Amino acid sequence: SVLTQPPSASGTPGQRVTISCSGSSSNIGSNTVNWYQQLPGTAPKLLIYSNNQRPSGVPDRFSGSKSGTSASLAISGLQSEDEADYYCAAWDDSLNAWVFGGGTKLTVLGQPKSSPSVTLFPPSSEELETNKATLVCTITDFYPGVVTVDWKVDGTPVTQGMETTQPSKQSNNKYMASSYLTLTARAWERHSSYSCQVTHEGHTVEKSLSRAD
Amino acid sequence: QVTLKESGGGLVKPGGSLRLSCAASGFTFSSYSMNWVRQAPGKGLEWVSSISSSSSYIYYADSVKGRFTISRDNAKNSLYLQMNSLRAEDTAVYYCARQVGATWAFDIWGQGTLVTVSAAKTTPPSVYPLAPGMVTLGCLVKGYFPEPVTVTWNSGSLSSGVHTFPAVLQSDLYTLSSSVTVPSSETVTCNVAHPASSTKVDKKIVP
Amino acid sequence: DDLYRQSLEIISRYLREQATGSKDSKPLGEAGAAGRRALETLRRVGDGVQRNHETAFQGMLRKLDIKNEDDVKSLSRVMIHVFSDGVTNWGRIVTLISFGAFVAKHLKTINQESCIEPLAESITDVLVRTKRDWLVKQRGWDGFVEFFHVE
Ligand SMILES: CN1CCCN[C@@H](Cc2ccc(S(C)(=O)=O)cc2)CC(=O)N[C@H]2CCc3ccccc3N(CC(=O)N[C@H](Cc3ccc(Cl)c(Cl)c3)CC1=O)C2=O
Repeated sequence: SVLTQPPSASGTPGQRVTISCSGSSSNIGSNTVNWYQQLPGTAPKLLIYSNNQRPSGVPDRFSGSKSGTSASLAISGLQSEDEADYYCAAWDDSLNAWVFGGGTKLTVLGQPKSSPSVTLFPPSSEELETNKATLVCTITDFYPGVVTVDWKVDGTPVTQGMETTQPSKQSNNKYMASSYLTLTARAWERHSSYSCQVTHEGHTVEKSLSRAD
Repeated sequence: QVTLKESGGGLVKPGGSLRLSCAASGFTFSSYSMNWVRQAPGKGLEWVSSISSSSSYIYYADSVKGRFTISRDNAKNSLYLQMNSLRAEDTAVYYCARQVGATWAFDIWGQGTLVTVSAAKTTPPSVYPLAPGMVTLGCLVKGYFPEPVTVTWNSGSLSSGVHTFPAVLQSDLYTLSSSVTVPSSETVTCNVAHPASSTKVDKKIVP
Repeated sequence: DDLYRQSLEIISRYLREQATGSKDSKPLGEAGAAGRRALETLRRVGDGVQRNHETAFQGMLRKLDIKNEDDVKSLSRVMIHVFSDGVTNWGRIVTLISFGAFVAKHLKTINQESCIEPLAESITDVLVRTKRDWLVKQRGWDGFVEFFHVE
């Protein structure tokens, strides 16, 4: 990236937050720096323009700064719904082209922790008809946004076929995730007990199923 | 109401061509510079091309430079981008963005259109149920390509407490799961749709 | 000169419709579509500037006593002072074009509609030759239209 941003900045709630955007004479040195917010799912939406001018609907707690050939964004008054990638952009007179920064994934890490709501799902009869089987583990409402997901079968741990999605933030601010243990129909029939462990900030939640429902 | 709506993106082979198509609404499209911004899933935004109000000033990013052509039709309120000889590395969500003439700020954006450059064929999803063995039901959308799919519970009516998870890529096939936590003891149907296969499945979950 | 051709034709039309008080309906050849929206955004902005700075323009007019074509061509000496200071912006530009338009009106009252041609040529020279890389950077007349567009 030509404009250079930190990959990940953070702060606890209430604090000042600063995301810098290191420019160049021909980009930030000549033209303005424009900031865009990208929440979890959304498209970017203009956050700050002409260095420090906020549009309609961007609060007084977002400030902008241009310091020669660099640019701070200040999120003065942190909130758990500023989990977003912040992108600066400047027109570059040398390139005759727009250039965005790498992106800075802001995060808040002072909220009260919540343990994961784990939920294990036995394979679909319809999928068993296709000689395949997937145990699904929905992992919802954890914070902070990190979980390791393990799988046992009959006491013996899994190494093959298991997958886990990356954590996605919820409307609640707490994140969610999903693990998928994939077995054959032969495998599903030849093993009885299937555990599924989610370890979250030192504390393992676990829900199993025995095929005999 | 001021909206940008991108169409055209989908599955193209490495080498193929694709025309992304943006529609501008509720403003005077004939008086703004337009912009294509692309974003590789997971990675940061990259600017790709700009075009002034009456197509006289055209600008491209180095990567797309040569292979992509930007154009607009101020009669049809439409911006275009002819993506030619696409390589795997062009798999991105291509947003469209309006430009404030007074600040060059990209103020209005669009929702974005996923482009997926691959050899893999368009496999439709296989919607299976996720019921237990106060009750979190769900559905497992298995073995589709490309992204995206949409899942809505009870035809869009049930939307609170629907956790629709990020998809995983086992082999060259996507797998997504959604799930809703519903009161126990009336039906609960899940409405998957894969517009790359013209697929539309409703599927009833019964414990 | 691609920009001078685009500019001169967009400037001339605005000058000549101000001196007329009636718009020219024939199509633009050189500036194409980019001139149509420019003159429709020159008519709007330059009428605002001409009312804001009637006093100023009238004052510069009575000082710079204009009678003949050589008075019109020697306006180049004072007209550059809209940039002799460092600042370049579209406000300075529509003020340049709005004053030339105000002079084209004056030229009509003294029956000098011949001298609107070398006024338009005088204005485009001061503007294109001196501030080209600013103009090209700021998307030319495409930018002119975009910058002053209001909605
Ligand atoms: C020796 N200097 C001094 C040159 C260096 N300093 C200038 C810098 C400056 C230039 C233009 C603008 S503007 C209104 O275009 O944003 C702002 C600031 C100071 C200045 O001109 N202030 C103006 C303020 C009032 C005014 C308003 C409209 C028109 C003329 C005005 N007049 C009257 C005037 O006679 N302006 C001559 C220059 C000028 C101006 C504007 C035009 Cl359109 C033409 Cl043709 C000429 C003076 C001259 O030649 C002023 O005095």
